[PDB]
Amino acid sequence: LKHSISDYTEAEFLQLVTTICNADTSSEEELVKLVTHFEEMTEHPSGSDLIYYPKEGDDDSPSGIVNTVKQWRAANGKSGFKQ
Amino acid sequence: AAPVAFGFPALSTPGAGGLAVSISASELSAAIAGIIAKLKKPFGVVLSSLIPSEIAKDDPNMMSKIVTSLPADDITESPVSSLPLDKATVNVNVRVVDDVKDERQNISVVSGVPMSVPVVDAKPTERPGVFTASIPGAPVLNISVNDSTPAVQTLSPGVTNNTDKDVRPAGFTQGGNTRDAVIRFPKDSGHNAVYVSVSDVLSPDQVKQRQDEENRRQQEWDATHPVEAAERNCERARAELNQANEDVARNQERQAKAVQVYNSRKSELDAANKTLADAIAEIKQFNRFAHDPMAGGHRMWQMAGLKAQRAQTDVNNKQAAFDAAAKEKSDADAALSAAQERRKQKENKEKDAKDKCAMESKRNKPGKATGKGKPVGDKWLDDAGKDSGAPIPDRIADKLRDKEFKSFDDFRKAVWEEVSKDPELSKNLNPSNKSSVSKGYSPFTPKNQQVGGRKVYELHHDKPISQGGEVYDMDNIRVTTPKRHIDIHR
Repeated sequence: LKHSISDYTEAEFLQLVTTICNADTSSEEELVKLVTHFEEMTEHPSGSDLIYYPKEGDDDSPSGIVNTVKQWRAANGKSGFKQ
Repeated sequence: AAPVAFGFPALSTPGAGGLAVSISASELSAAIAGIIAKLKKPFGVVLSSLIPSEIAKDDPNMMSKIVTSLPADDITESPVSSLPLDKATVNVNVRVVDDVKDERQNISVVSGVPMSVPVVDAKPTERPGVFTASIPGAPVLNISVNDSTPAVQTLSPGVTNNTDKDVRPAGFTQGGNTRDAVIRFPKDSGHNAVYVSVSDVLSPDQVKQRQDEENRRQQEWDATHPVEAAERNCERARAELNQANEDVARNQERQAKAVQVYNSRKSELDAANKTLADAIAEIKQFNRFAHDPMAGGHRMWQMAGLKAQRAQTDVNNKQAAFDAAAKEKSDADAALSAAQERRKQKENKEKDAKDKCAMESKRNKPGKATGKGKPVGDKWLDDAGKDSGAPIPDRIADKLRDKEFKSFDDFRKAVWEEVSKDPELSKNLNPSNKSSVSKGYSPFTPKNQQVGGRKVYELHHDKPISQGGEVYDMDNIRVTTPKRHIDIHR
């Protein structure tokens, strides 16, 4: 129901990343569906690693990841959040 | 504005003012209700198949979409009325979705999982009883209710109506060119909420693409669900056999039928050949009178002339027919040999399949864990992407051995649960990853070890389950990253 990261508000996107980090799912198949979806929204090169294999000194808590995506996308000429 | 029946896919060429659709009030036919009832107790049923070749004869530009519509209450468990105005998405029990199966794009009624769709309100317009729903990603869908004219089902050379309403499994890519929504009207209109899906008509190039993508996703799912990938083949290999057997039967009919026709035509000839011999003797008889034109006999002779050319033409006709029958009989005899050779191959296929279906069925039946495993280091999960993968760790083997597991699926869940609690094996897992291991699920790999949808560490076996290799034997088992395993087998 969401084809671009610009369909998400910052607070909406945060929820998805807090769902994924806590593994708040009914199945591993719906988790992996969420992560595969997250990846596409970010368009980020690290990919899934933003969540499970962060760089040194990055913040991997739900928010810090929203924060990494945010400033990366902005800094490489990409659309932002809703609003 | 003759209204289109609910649940009967039709082309709507758009305008600048959006698509034009005209619904009815009259409730959906026995047919579709049937389907939704049948389907109630991801799979689905095909309403229509699309043929771009034809759709373009009338819509050369390929601007036309395919609209299909249902009254919302038949879809949704919670009446649309008794729903908050804040909700943008109501849950639905079925949807109408484009699927790609057997090399045509096709519109179909889907089900069997949790689904939920956009809900959009319909602004009115100058015209009386005519509103504008705008579903994200479709054109402006301007609707028009009509319970005056009797309902119609529109018929377009492109859109066919596939009778076979068997429930089949559905596309992985289902919906990839569809936009639907339950649309509600404003309260002082008295019009029921209506469901509408609007799908693109894919061109054949685009269909081959979906088809391709559909086949690739099927591969994945097949390797990550051995339990029942095999249990699927056993159906295909049994169906192919049951079909091939009938082939023998129908051939036998033709060949047993060709044997009588042969025999019949053969005797028809024989008879006709005696008749010639008789007539040709009768001409020898009166041969005498051949040059005496004024004798009794020179009539009786001429008469035998005729008897013979007649009897002769007859033979020629019985011969063609006999030859022809002889041909048919020979071809038929080969048709069984060929057709019955096919059954022998199909009967071998169905054995191989059914043997594998029971060995791959073991990994879904109870057993006790066994083996010792092997020592490991800090780079345990790192090793799962090198060599022949990392093995089960000794320390893990010890904690698990002799325990009883309802299914190998449970044995994996458990292996990870002993990895989450071990600080040195679990040294490589992050807080977000640890949330998954202790929730059962298999932990995620690094990007560079992922492949499409296989993003997590896998348990495989050395001596495979399909070659009778022990399901629960931990000396057998190997942890591998998706990429690593893929590489290992090439």
